[PDB]
Amino acid sequence: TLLLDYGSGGRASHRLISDLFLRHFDNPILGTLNDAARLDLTGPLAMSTDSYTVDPIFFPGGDIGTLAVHGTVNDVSMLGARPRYLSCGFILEEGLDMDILERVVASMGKAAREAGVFIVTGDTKVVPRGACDKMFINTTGIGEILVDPAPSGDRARPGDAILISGSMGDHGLTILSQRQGLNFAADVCSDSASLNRVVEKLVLEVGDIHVLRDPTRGGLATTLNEIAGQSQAVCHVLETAVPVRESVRNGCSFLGLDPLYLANEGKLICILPEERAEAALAVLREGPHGEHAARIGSVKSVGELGAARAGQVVMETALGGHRLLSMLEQLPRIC
Amino acid sequence: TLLLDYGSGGRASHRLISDLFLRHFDNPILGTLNDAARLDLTGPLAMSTDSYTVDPIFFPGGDIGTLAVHGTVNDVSMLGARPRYLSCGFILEEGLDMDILERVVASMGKAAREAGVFIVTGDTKVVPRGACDKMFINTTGIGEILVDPAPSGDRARPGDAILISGSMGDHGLTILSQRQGLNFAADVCSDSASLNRVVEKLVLEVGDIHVLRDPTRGGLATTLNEIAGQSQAVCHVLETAVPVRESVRNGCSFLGLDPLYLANEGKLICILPEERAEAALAVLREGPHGEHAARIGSVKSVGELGAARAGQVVMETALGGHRLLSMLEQLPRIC
Ligand SMILES: Nc1ncnc2c1ncn2[C@@H]1O[C@H](COP(=O)(O)OP(=O)(O)OP(=O)(O)O)[C@@H](O)[C@H]1O
Ligand SMILES: Nc1ncnc2c1ncn2[C@@H]1O[C@H](COP(=O)(O)OP(=O)(O)OP(=O)(O)O)[C@@H](O)[C@H]1O
Ligand SMILES: [Mg+2]
Ligand SMILES: [Mg+2]
Ligand SMILES: [Mg+2]
Ligand SMILES: [Mg+2]
Repeated sequence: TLLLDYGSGGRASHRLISDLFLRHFDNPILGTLNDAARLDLTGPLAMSTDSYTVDPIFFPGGDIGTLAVHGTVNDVSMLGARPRYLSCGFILEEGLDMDILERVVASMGKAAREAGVFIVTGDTKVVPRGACDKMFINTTGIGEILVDPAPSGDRARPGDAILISGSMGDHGLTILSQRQGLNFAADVCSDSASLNRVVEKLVLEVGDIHVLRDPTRGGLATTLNEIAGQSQAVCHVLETAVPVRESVRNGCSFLGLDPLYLANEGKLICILPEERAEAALAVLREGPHGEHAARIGSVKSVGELGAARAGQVVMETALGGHRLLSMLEQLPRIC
Repeated sequence: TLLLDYGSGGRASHRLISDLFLRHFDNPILGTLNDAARLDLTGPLAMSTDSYTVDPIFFPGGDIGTLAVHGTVNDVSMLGARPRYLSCGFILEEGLDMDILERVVASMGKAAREAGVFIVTGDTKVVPRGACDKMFINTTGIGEILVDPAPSGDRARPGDAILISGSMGDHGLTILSQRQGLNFAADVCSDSASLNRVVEKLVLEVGDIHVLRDPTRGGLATTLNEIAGQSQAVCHVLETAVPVRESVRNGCSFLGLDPLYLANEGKLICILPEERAEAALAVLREGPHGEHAARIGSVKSVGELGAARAGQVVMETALGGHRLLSMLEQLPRIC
């Protein structure tokens, strides 16, 4: 149903753009249909881009459209910014079921509305059969930075608490189990969700936020390694304090997966001084998936425990020992 | 050589990002390696996104990297803005020759430097063999609008001159002939080039620019139809005044192609009041490919010639008659 014609730039192209994309994204900035969108924005801005390649396109709790909006809304938010405007670049396979496209577009429209964001400008490329697997989406986000200094990977400092906003491993498990035709529990679905509202309240009401990051590819373990490395410190984490749903733990062990390295799509790590930790945690409890928000550890200077060097992540194990959480070695198209 | 590992988000991923992308894009905004780039920008902004799917990746006069930078720099420029900052989202096929990637990355770095632009933030997804054809790139551009009112597709008005910045059909012909192993002449190559500097001088020194657009997919004929439609006017064009290189004309007729509908990648249309037309043309002559900048026609009100309705494009033919230039019906992955 998606003919090559829709990517040629002619009459059918313009029809798809007006009748589908504009209809769902509905705003007068996009409606302009010019070579660029005109934006009125305040000053220090945050900009992020991500392409989305998730297989399958549809899964419990989300889809590629939901990922395309939430993930980019989230990345902009990690710099302590208020996301305002997104662009979307579709890459589509000739022959694609058109209802797949409309469902994905509908998901994006809905997600953007819920996040208080508009899709202001776009692109649509249709490639011949076989040139791509159904559909990829790139989204780029632009937002207004809310604080100075703003959160940054290099700002974790000794004595900081490390907070998590909810359960680990859910998204990664659900796509990997979907892809093998397995449903472990009703309990197991993607956590794809927008975190801009929790971040705004953290940054403006709690304050002094050092680091925000979303544990997507590589999971909690490789975002903690990134932060430890950028901040030249060591992250100490308590295994029992990292929330992982029983059903996720059980699904992960059945598939030989580690929930600490599986991509999440509706979660953040928040690092900040100890005296603000309790207030931040109170806020995280009210954010998406916040039933399971928790203090999971702390930041320490090199040689403080120790022997762990700058950039290392050490987990105190449930058995009373330790495990070094190093970066991976995999798990394709989980987002 | 491009292993799946480079898309997993682990140690090799971070190595590729630092050792290749950051090396070539070299700037302290990107160097931050955070979830978003921090940008200091003035006020009314222009934002555009485009994905690039050109096949083949390398061709006379450019490549996908050159297209990825120039095309997006150009689109931002069409709103009478100064492009400042780009993002890039790579989608890569497992197994890809790594020197292909480095050559493309090198091209992007070079193009961005020449345009006076920085690549500030990025993404890199690697998909399994067969999930995509080698490589796609999305780029998003952000720029500062230079004038109010700024150029817009809906601002062409009766009496306006229609100017072209150079020859038509070159890019489209070269990729289509490359793809069939044909070299028509040394004269025939992509025109992939950045137009931001010509646009800045047009907007600030000539002034009162009504419309700017780049005749990419669908070519000159379907951007004139877009503008005529958005402006609810009729574009009148003179066939003999539209520049098309002899070698391009000859290559197009040998392949059954129409140079007026073939994508260009280093060209713009400029529409503005008659009394500024000569000054604008003087500027266009000094811009990229400006040897062939020309007045090609004019904008007229409905019923002014006529009988052509709002949105129509009529070409006075070289033989002394007329041809309606309507939108297409194709030519895949020409960009
Ligand atoms: N998937 C989409 N979602 C939202 N808007 C879109 C989408 N695709 C295209 N558009 C909008 O449609 C208009 C035409 O876009 P188009 O991609 O044809 O312009 P262009 O980038 O100048 O041309 P080309 O991609 O052929 O070089 C633009 O205003 C663009 O923002
Ligand atoms: N192709 C690229 N060009 C320039 N910078 C890049 C590129 N790929 C990644 N980066 C940069 O590397 C850093 C890490 O990017 P990454 O994509 O891993 O972060 P993320 O988007 O938060 O995670 P994910 O894509 O796994 O959800 C970011 O600062 C990003 O701007
Ligand atoms: Mg486009
Ligand atoms: Mg992130
Ligand atoms: Mg990314
Ligand atoms: Mg354009």
